[PDB]
Amino acid sequence: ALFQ
Amino acid sequence: ELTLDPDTANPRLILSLDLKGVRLGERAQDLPNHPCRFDTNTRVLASCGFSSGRHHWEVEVGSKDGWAFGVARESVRRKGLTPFTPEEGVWALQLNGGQYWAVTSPERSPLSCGHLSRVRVALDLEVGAVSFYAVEDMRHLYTFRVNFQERVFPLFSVCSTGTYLRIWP
Repeated sequence: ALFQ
Repeated sequence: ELTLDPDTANPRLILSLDLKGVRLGERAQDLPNHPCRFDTNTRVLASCGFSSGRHHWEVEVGSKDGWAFGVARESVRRKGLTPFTPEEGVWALQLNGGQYWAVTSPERSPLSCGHLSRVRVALDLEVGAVSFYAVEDMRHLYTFRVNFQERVFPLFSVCSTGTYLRIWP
């Protein structure tokens, strides 16, 4: 999710 | 119709031959450095952006976690890890943790909308809004009200294997  | 723009895409993403579909691949492709390429966040834009008028498209969505889509202002930051937030110029829905979210900030807004298969995006640059509807009954999912002040591009992100997004007209 951090890299969305 | 809209197509995904390969030179924007994070090199881990895989774009379909017809440039309508995107998923996350197994490793980073060896692609040219381009200042417009998202080098860390798993994003890709369409090749066409909009500065006026009203525009619709549809996005078929996977049932498994890991996608987000909507619109981004052209000036969205491409290099390094950046927040996925309205302040950074992204206005999106997301499927994560088995829940659908409107990506508001500082806290996301959980949507009690039921299962989604395909979503219609309605961008209105005249009034300043982007809205999302589930196509089976056109129920309203979320609207961001934004005074857009630059060109706005369709935005797609896939940060996990096993899911996908696909553009339809």
